[PDB]
Amino acid sequence: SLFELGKMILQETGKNPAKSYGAYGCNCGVLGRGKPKDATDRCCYVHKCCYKKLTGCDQKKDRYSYSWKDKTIVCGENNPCLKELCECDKAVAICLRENLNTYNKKYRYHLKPLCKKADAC
Amino acid sequence: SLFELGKMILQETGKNPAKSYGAYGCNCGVLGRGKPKDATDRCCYVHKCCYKKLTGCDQKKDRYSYSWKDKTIVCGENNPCLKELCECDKAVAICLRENLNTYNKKYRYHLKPLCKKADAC
Repeated sequence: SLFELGKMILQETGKNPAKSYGAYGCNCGVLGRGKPKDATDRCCYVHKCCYKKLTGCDQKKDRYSYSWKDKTIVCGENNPCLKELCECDKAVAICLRENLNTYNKKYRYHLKPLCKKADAC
Repeated sequence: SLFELGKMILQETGKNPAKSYGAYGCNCGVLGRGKPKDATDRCCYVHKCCYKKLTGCDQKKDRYSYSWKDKTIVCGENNPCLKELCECDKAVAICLRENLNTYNKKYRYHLKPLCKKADAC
């Protein structure tokens, strides 16, 4: 669910997930996909594409189990879709952290930014 | 859409919508419904529940007509869903203004992972 995702993002990046990634570039947020503005943006693109391959489970609503032992995300989840969902979320949280150095506040928005096309996941 | 909603919030509350309500508490902004921290947060909770009843229109992208007449939001749209969407937005805007007195800037960018689970709508 969104709870696990946001928590993962916070754990990996240390940043407020809503503030930094709720509306950033063409892909980080709740407005679908677009041509990535930067590395951070690309993480969210891949993440949304990761969500599409999911079969059955609700990425937004369905909770899953994961461990943060030794400050590492471990999806211990028992369900194929939920295990896959967890790995999607872990991947983006990791990717966002890895690309903190090129994170640019300029790509934050209040309303839909001018985005070129995203290709088919 | 977010444009009309933001304009309504600005008109009712007189506060910059994104800054004041783009990530307030557990319910205002991107992250889905969590247990409301206060009255303001509760408006957003009700708002998100209001959105869930919408049939065939997208609350994020879909434009709609409304007027501001004698400092009153008046929804216009002939389309039933867009009208209903407009009423959701009007209601939260009014609700937010009504609870300005207990607005908490400490919630303005609340860490949503700190939020408790929300009741079903």
